[PDB]
Amino acid sequence: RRFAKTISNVLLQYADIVSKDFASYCSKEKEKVPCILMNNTQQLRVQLEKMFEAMGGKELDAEASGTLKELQVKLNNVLDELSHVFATSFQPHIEECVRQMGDILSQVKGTGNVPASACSSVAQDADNVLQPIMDLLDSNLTLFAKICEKTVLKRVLKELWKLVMNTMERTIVLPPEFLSKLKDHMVREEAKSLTPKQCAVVELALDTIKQYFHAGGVGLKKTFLEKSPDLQSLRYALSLYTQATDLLIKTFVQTQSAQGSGVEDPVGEVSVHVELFTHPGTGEQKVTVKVVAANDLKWQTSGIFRPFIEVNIVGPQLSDKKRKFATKSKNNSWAPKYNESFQFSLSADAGPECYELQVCVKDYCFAREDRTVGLAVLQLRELAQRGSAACWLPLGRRIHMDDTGLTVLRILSQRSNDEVAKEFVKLKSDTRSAEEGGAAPAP
Amino acid sequence: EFAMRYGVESIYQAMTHFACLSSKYMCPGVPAVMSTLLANINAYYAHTTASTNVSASDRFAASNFGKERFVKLLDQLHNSLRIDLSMYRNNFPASSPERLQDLKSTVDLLTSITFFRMKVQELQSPPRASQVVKDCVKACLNSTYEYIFNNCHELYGREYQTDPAKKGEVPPEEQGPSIKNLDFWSKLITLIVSIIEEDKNSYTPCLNQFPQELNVGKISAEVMWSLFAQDMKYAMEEHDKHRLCKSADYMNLHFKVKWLYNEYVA
Repeated sequence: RRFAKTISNVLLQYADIVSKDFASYCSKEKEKVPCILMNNTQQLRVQLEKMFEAMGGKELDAEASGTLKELQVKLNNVLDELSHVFATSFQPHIEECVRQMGDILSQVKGTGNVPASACSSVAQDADNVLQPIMDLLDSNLTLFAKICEKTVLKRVLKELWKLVMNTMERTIVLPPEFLSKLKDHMVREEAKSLTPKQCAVVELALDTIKQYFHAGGVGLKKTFLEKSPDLQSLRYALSLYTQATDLLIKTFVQTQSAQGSGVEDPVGEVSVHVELFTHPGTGEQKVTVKVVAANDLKWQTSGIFRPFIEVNIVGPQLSDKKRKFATKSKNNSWAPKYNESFQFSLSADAGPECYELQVCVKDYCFAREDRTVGLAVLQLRELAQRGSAACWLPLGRRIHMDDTGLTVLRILSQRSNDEVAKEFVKLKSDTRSAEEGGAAPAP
Repeated sequence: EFAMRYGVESIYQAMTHFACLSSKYMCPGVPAVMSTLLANINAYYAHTTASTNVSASDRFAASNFGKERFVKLLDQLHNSLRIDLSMYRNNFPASSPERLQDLKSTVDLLTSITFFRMKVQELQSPPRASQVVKDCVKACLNSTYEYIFNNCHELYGREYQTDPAKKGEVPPEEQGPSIKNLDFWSKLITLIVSIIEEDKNSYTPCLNQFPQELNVGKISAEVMWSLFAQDMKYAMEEHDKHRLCKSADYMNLHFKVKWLYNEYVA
């Protein structure tokens, strides 16, 4: 016990002295020194296991053993931290690289109708795209594979792999400026999607990076790399960029689950009674929507208010179907009753959980434009249990979204000739024309 | 030929083979065979020759298998059946009709054992099969309740959620109760419904042996509501202290609970 403390104190004090200087050695001229310090650390772990076993291993006293097991886990963690601190000094270079990989990939587009330097083979474009990072990787990974002990190397490589995957995801696949250029209002450009050719090229650059990080078994196992959540996330974002309009729309309804649990800063409310009929005549689904009334409409307007309620169904396979209904209008009435019953058809195939009603109140305005007063979403997953529901839907100013709703939306907006996508994008991109009671909601 | 050459009576052979089958009772169809076999072993000792002035239990004490041995055998088996029935959902998944038939025949065997205790052993108060099973069902329902109550989001995500991005592993404290949101309870209700329906639909028809004493859908609804109601009551008390969710949300929850109650419990 007395001696295990000695060991612990000395070896942690070593680990600490190293850890404290470690970052100062992580500069580009001394790459070996961090590797050596990591190897020292790891050599402590190895020599400590020897010493633990020399201290009788399993036959050591329980508190001495506990002390040394503690010490070994702490030292393991020091090595993980050092490996992270080391991998982190490469992050700016990996970001610069991946931005350059992005500058190169911007020149590749949907190249079946573009010149042979960009309808250059999927392989050659992947190699060009990769060149900034492969100058980094080949040299460094081959140096580390030498000078790092195999435990040190694997830890360094995991921290570098993650860093590359995440950097590529952020910098290439989901660049924040594509909020600006077709999620957002900033430019009437088609943004240009990741085109099938740039989806390829990237998927091949990634298989090459994976092979690089695998390094024929000298690096990370193919199994770690394939199961990598970093890679899986990157693949997911990529998969979205080619996905069909209905599948994007289904994905939106299935993912935007939170568009059905309380609008924040409401602009009124709508009483609906809704009857899902798994249509007793067909086994399709039909959705009866009795629009009973609206109430508390924040729209004391500069004129004759003439509210009516648009009801829209949303979900997959609606091109052939009446997506929209509206109530009659009511003059000068912030609490207009309607008692009007509509009947959407869903698809036969997609279940009610693939669909949502979107209920919109609008002021009827000839000569002008019919102003959106507010919007509410009802998820038909709820009705899949309820069968029929009376509910007072609070009305919002805009529909509230996650990254995947906003990603699907910026993807669908690039399909700027698909009429279903156009109407979907238009429909989700409908917000309360602010005035007579206010502009921006809460989520 | 061994038995006929060496005078081994057919009932001994049967009680022996029943003892063999009692080890393999989990295996498909075996509970039906065992139930049948035991109804025959029963019918043999119970009914054969009224001209005797000897009780069925004493005539069974004249068994060359050994009365004791068979009594113990049946008790061990009865216990093994009790155990497996105490996880009947897991051990006899509704996704396998044949396992539902094995469940049915597992109960039919338990009945045949209880009936053998009543008729052959002439026991004055054997643990009533319907009750034994009802307890097993309760035990399973408790474990089911725990399971769903620990796995709520995974289960709900998968089975009902129309956006695939919401199907996954939301935190254990949300696959369980939250003070910040009611959504666990909503989801739990739908899972409770799914379980009660599975019990109503699959397990109640499966377990129709005691229709006047055992309805699995009723017992499921009662236990699941009870467990839920205690938990919900504590949870609502807790929400009443914190009031973090909105009035409307508790109203919606109230509508759902009202509906749940009125649909299955009222």
